[PDB]
Amino acid sequence: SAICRATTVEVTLGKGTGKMWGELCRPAGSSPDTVVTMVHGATYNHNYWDFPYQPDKYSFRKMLNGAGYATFVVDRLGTGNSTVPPSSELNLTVEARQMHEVVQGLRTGRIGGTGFGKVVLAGYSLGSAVTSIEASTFHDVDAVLITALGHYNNPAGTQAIIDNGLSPNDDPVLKDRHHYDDGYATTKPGSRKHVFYADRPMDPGVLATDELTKDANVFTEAADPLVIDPAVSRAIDVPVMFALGDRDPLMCGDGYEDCSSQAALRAQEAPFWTSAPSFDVILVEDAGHGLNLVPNTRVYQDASRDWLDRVVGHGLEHHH
Repeated sequence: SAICRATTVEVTLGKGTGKMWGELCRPAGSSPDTVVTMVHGATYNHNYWDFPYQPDKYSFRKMLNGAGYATFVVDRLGTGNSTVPPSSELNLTVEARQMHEVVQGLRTGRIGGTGFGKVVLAGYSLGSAVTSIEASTFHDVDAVLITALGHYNNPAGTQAIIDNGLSPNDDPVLKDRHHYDDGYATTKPGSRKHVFYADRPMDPGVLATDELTKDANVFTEAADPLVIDPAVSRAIDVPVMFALGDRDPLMCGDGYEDCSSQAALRAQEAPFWTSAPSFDVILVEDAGHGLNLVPNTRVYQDASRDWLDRVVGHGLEHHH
């Protein structure tokens, strides 16, 4: 049971700045040299990476602390407790530069006081695109965790989200937070089960908690050619882990992302990660888009932890 402090970070936004909310946690009675920064995907916020239902099972953040890593989870601008600007001011490039400012903040100690020797950047859905752009542009991270985002997507899956899209102003969870402009969307109540989790077995408590902790996105970001541009990923020169669910409705399918086997998936993605000194791949069985939220999520947590231990470590070991 971990020691945590929330803050806001001033971050570049258009001509001026905006506020990004984040939470820094350390394991209790320790001070790690590695911090893992986690970037959520579209229609999520920080809750995805620190899930408040059965956290000993579903909280990735908590698992990391328990493994001796420091963690920093953020609400992206437009979401959560962060600034909600006009949507025209937000795009992936802008958001990547904001993450770059968070990474620097963590390295220098401006965020969290201690300063961190190693910084791992972890992403999910379009969070992974932000993560990739950041690492590709600024080269100031020691490793990169890419989840739920491949270079081929399933257009029918994409289109299915759009069919279940709606303004946060007509959504019961988000109605009363802000008057959102026309560039914001979220998902229809009850739809996430299908369009994200592919109706695969999940705890009802998880589905409900996910629906209650959902959020808005700036939807034009999904159409940004940078999401799948090979120039972004091929330029990344630190260790990469790539994780994907074998029932992921947004990626997987005949002629799209190859979820037939872990090896086949690696073979298909490898050409896109040519500067990476290592490229690890995990294909999670019976899992849709949300890897943190599935019943067999521990397999994925364990593989991620093992990878971190192998490739950066946490700064508390005595090992060789």
